[PDB]
Amino acid sequence: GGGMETNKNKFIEDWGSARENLEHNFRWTRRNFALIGIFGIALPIIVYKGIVKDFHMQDEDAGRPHRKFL
Amino acid sequence: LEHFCECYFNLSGLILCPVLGSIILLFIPNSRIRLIRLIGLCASLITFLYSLVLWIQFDSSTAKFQFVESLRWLPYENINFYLGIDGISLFFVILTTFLIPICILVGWSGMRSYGKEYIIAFLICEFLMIAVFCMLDLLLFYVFFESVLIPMFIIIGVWGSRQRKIKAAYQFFLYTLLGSLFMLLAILLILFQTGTTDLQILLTTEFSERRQIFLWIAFFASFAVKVPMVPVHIWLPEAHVEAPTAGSVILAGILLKFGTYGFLRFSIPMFPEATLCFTPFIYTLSAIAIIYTSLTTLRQIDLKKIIAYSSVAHMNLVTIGMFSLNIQGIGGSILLMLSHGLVSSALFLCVGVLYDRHKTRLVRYYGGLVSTMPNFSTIFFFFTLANMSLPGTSSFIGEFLILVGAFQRNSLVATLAALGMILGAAYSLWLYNRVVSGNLKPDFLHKFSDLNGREVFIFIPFLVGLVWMGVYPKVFLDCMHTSVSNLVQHGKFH
Amino acid sequence: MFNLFLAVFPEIFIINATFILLIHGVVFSTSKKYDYPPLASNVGWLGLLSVLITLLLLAAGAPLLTIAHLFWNNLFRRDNFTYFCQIFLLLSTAGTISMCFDFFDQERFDAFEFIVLILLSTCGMLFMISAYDLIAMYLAIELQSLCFYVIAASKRKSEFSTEAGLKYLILGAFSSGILLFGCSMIYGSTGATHFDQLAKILTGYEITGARSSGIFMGILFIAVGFLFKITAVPFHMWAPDIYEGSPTPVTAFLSIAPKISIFANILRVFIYGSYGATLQQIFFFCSIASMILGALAAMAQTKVKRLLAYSSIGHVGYICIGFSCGTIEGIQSLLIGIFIYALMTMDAFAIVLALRQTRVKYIADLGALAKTNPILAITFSITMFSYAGIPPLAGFCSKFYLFFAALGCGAYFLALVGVVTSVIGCFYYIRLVKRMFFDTPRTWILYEPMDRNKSLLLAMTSFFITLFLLYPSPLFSVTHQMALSLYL
Amino acid sequence: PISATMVGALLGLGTQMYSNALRKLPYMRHPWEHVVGMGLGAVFANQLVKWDVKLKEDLDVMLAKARAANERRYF
Amino acid sequence: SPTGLPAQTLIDRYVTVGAYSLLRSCTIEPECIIGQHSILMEGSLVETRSILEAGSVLPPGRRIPSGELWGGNPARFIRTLTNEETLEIPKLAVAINHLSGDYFSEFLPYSTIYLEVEKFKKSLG
Amino acid sequence: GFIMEFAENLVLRLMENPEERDRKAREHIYEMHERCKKIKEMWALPIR
Amino acid sequence: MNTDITALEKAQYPVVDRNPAFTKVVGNFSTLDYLRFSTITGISVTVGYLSGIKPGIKGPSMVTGGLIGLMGGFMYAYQNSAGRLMGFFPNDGEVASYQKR
Ligand SMILES: CCCCCCCCCCCCCCCCCC(=O)O[C@@H](COC(=O)CCCCCCCCCCCCCCC)COP(=O)(O)OCC[N+](C)(C)C
Ligand SMILES: CCCCCCCCCCCCCCCCCCCC(=O)O[C@H](COC(=O)CCCCCCCCCCCCCC)COP(=O)(O)OCCN
Ligand SMILES: CCCCCCCCCCCCCCCCCCCC(=O)O[C@H](COC(=O)CCCCCCCCCCCCCC)COP(=O)(O)OCCN
Ligand SMILES: CCCCCCCCCCCCCCCCCCCC(=O)O[C@H](COC(=O)CCCCCCCCCCCCCC)COP(=O)(O)OCCN
Repeated sequence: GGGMETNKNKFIEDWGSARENLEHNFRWTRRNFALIGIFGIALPIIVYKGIVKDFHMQDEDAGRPHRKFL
Repeated sequence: LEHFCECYFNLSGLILCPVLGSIILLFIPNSRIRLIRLIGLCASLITFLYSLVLWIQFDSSTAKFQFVESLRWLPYENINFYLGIDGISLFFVILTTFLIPICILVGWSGMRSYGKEYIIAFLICEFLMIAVFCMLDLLLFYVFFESVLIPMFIIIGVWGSRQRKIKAAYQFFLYTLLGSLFMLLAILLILFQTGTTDLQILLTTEFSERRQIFLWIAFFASFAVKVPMVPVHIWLPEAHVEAPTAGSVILAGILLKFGTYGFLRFSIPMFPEATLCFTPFIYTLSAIAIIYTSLTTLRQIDLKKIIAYSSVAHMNLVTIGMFSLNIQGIGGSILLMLSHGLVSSALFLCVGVLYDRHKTRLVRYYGGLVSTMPNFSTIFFFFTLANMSLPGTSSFIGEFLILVGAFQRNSLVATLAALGMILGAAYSLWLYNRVVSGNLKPDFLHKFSDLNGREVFIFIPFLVGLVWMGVYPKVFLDCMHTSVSNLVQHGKFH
Repeated sequence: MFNLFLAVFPEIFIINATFILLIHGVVFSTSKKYDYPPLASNVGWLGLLSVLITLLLLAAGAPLLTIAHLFWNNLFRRDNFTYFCQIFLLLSTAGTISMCFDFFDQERFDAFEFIVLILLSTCGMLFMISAYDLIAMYLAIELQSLCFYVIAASKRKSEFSTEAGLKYLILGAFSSGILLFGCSMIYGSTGATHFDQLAKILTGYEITGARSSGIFMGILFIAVGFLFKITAVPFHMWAPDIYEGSPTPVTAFLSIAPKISIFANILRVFIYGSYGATLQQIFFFCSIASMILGALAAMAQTKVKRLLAYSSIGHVGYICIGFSCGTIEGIQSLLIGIFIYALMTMDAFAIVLALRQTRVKYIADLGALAKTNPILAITFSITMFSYAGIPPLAGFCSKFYLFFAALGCGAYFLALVGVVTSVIGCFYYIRLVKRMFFDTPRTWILYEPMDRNKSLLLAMTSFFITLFLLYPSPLFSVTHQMALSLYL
Repeated sequence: PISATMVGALLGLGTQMYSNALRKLPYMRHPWEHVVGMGLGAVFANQLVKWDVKLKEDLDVMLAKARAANERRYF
Repeated sequence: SPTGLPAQTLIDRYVTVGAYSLLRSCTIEPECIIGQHSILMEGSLVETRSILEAGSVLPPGRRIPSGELWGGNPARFIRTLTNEETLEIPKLAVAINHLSGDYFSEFLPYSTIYLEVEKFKKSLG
Repeated sequence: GFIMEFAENLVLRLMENPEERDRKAREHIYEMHERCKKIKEMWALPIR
Repeated sequence: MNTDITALEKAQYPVVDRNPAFTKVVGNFSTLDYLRFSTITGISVTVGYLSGIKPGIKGPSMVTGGLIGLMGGFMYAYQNSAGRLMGFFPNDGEVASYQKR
């Protein structure tokens, strides 16, 4: 009726504010431990080992020793 | 040694322009709103034209620094500081000078309540950032970068929309200051060897492989916070969302570029052996950032949060490019930096157009806007395409050149980085279709206004620049090749 | 005979002027005819005049202060270092006095004896700077301390002021006894109290196995007294309570001048003397403790005065890092840090005194200050950012030398601690800026505008804080000069 | 060019205005005070420059003596 | 006041009291606009972010609830205000302050009337 | 006369002399590599 | 009482009189010494007057300020004159008067 401002819906705003405050809900559960162990440590390590091997495979393809890293 | 340059238009006057504007505005009553608006706008526009002139007198054949001029701090002359640019920093000066008037124009309607403090803060930011991009000295690079924290803090805290701006500003300041202190530590370790902080000399000193490892880590700790690289990226969504529209434009378009500029300007040429040793590490961090942050972007429900997360994926692609250490890689990294500075700024401007009218960032409230705001819808679609790296747009040039550079070094990293083509499309098109397509929802929004003349004019130069870099990037690449080539070769003699 | 006393012309003048003001004040404050006028402001103006004339006499007679040095040798020692120290002390006293007139007239603090006690304590600190014997040092320290005890309790009907005084007197007397014990042990072990004799006896041996436990513990006890005086942790807890409970002009005066005087003393005793690595380790450990505790406790504070007290504790930790590393650049950096901290503290307390006209107590009382007085909110913000050490403000000098001393001496734990504590400090300093600029409280406090004296002092200190690093050469040269003059 | 007199005069004028503003008074409330401030600022700046020169001169001799005393070690 | 609350007249911040208005022992909360030729009586209360139309009469101890537009003799509810309207109120106060600056700049700290008094005296001896 | 020929001449007049720009660059380094010794001697001066 | 006027830092100008008598120093007062003396006394009297108005004792306050200024100004003039005679300050006039009498 009056105004360009959106007419707020209480449930939509509750949903949004719940999204903005997720860190208050973290519990070190079993599922969270597994998800952080798999995606926060293991997968980055696997990707790093892949990238390094790629360079080493290039190194041995060129008749050169393995390049040291890190 | 006085290194005064022959050129009439030089760097010091371009530094002085917004300073003089700020001093003049200090003394004009807040009742004279029209005078304040015009003075700030004109100072910013004159600075932009000055930077354009600096582009014309630029010499694209030398690997040296240009317009080099000097700046003398003590009569003992032990410590004397230099300014100069090259083909890696020139376009960033131009981008800063171009974006600042846009920021003054975005807040034109609300200037009666914004006051002269808004314009003064943005002018001071402009002066500090141009200084930062123009410094041939580690220690002054440090001093001028930390200085921007104060006006940025004020900009976020005062003119942010809601009370979350408090936490956002605290986090921005503290993260950035922590990184800055790390790089101060690095600067002092360098000084203990060399007795100087002059960039030109450090480019001609030899660091031990060991001393290089430690110095590289200490530089990385600043720069990775600046880029941002995971996992120190979480300050960025909060800060870039809670800031006012022009504040978000400056944060995404300029301040984010400072970490990649620091990588290009000090870390890669000063410590080439460490740069080589850390390359797998950088590749891994950037690839993880691109995939994970793109997937997080997919599940965001706030307009500004979607645009802000997108910038993390783009900057980590930039890092992959620059650490590829070839012509395609570094050229693409610089081109993508500039293109992102245009595209993300335009996207923040689109979201700001929506927020100024409707005062919500939640995607669910919008929808069907094509039928009430077709001009905004068309412009928003164009910048959405640019954010997906659509060929013909400026971002595609940098994106593909970076993929070229990465593929020649490591095919796996290029393969992980090319996944961004799929994920960025997904979130960009989903955002656009949820905002613009569909039906209206009159129970949330029933009153609408398309863009006024000021908003259309604001968008025009962004469109022109995006298309211009997209179809004919030769104007930019021709001025950069000598500098990029000398950066790539530095440290080797075969 | 008369010309011998040219070495003490400044001190003679200030003492005589103080006596004149005491007599003037007591004669006319008791006058029925004049209806017992308050004389705090009249005596304050005359005493500011006296301080400025003392400064003129001292500054313009630089060579004459060294006249008859053999005759005066067993009483004091005047040189280049004492010259600049005493000038800085007089300048600080003049500024502190100038900040007191609104307090005198609006609170109606009519006691002119306040000014007399300040002047007598200034006399004591002048003699502290030139002290060259343990006896003279102790006497001057005691004169200074007794004057502070009295002025800390000047609001004699206030619970806070009386509490401050009681805590100060008890803890001050305890620390003074400890220091005197150390002095007695050193005399008994060496047969000497003059600094030259102590230097000759102690040099070349330090701890050569057969170390004088008497000399070692005398040094330790004297160091404990000194650390109490500079409010170094763990001898610090008197400072926040005294700073908060004393009248705010007293708090401003205590925050600056005694530090100048006691660091003069510490330099000339330890730096010029010789036990060595033990004592630099003392100041090392106390510096780290002071930085950590100051940062955390300041983060806990909700009141302005307590925040500034804990901030000063942290900064004396930063300063003592320079004394610890035992180099010419260390001494120079310590002096630069004292100068800059003093000018920043003067700025901060000028603002605090201006706001005390509306009874500022809590940090939250600053809400909406950027609306009710924009230029005051900006000025206070510059002070906070300078306290945080953000470049290119003057406060950045102390942070720069803190990390310069750690990286070189090999102290990576100190650098770690400096980084952490600097970030904590920045947080609690920018909290004030957030309160003045970002908050939208329901109830505002409107503050009365400050007087001319504080506005001028604030204007000059605010230009210095913003613009010092454009032209820092005179401070750099004068402090290198002073550091060298300690040994040559 | 940019002389110490001009910098000092500008700083003195700025000081008077800043002082007026802090007191919530008009910038030019007592203009003769602005003139006085310009004069005092010019005088201060010129004296600071001269003092800086003299300070460097004294530090030179003092460093010379320190160097001589240090060099006496290798005799 | 009839309400028993203290009877001082409190005009809070960012309040625009329209010309020809009569106020007696009323409270006006921050950010309100009082229309021209209005009357606010003893113990009456205007809550924050409210607007009274010109010619309104608020009887003793009456209240204007926050966020509302009222008017009439006696005043009655008209409609609820939009957020844009309530945002406009401090802007009106600031604009009126800006106008008052121009009048403030017309007066030096002292007048020169005392000179006229002096010569008027001299002409009389 | 012609716009572009004038523009050619004007742009060349704006630009640094490349020879002189590359020569002050050599003086800075030669002077700084051999000038980097003086200050480090003061930092080694004994405090005692 | 054994005395020794010898200073730590030697005089950089010719020594007209190593330890000049009090009356000799006073008689050595130049025009500039009297200008310093009078200026310090006048400023002190002015401060006494202005600061004395509010309590209502401007006269006695003038006297007190004047006493402080008289003592300070005399000490300053004596300092300058004695330093000139001793060679610690530039003393062209003293040297010229000494080379003639
Ligand atoms: C780049 C530095 C590093 C980063 C730190 C930045 C710190 C500041 C943060 C920046 C964010 C925005 C800051 C906004 C401040 C700008 C607004 C402002 O300060 O305006 C003041 C202006 O404040 C001043 O007075 C500043 C004076 C400083 C003088 C410095 C100049 C020295 C030379 C100038 C010579 C005189 C003028 C010459 C031309 C006439 C107006 O004060 P009010 O409280 O609104 O009213 C004052 C009262 N009255 C107008 C009636 C007089
Ligand atoms: C190769 C290793 C490289 C370095 C990695 C870090 C170090 C290794 C991992 C350390 C693991 C420590 C032991 C964890 C298992 C024990 C679990 C005991 C039970 C438990 O749940 O305890 C919780 C303790 O969590 C905790 O104390 C949390 C554990 C620490 C997690 C470390 C995460 C590292 C960063 C992740 C990746 C980030 C980057 C990704 C791109 C608290 O239980 P509670 O009862 O309080 O729970 C809330 C209930 N209301
Ligand atoms: C270095 C960075 C850049 C700095 C810039 C340098 C420029 C130079 C400064 C120029 C000054 C501009 C203004 C000059 C005109 C104003 C003249 C003052 C008028 C006057 O007599 O003031 C009286 C009060 O004294 C006062 O208000 C004077 C006392 C002010 C305090 C400052 C001096 C205190 C002693 C030294 C402090 C040193 C501290 C450092 C450690 C009476 O005022 P009224 O008549 O309005 O009545 C006030 C109600 N009672
Ligand atoms: C050459 C330009 C600069 C020259 C400045 C004057 C000469 C230098 C002498 C020292 C001046 C220092 C500043 C004097 C004013 C200090 C602050 C006084 C303000 C105050 O509170 O007391 C007022 C006394 O007025 C006063 O103290 C002022 C009394 C009369 C002085 C004004 C005349 C200045 C002449 C300027 C040029 C004239 C050209 C012809 C020769 C009473 O205030 P109030 O009740 O009287 O009214 C004020 C309406 N807000």
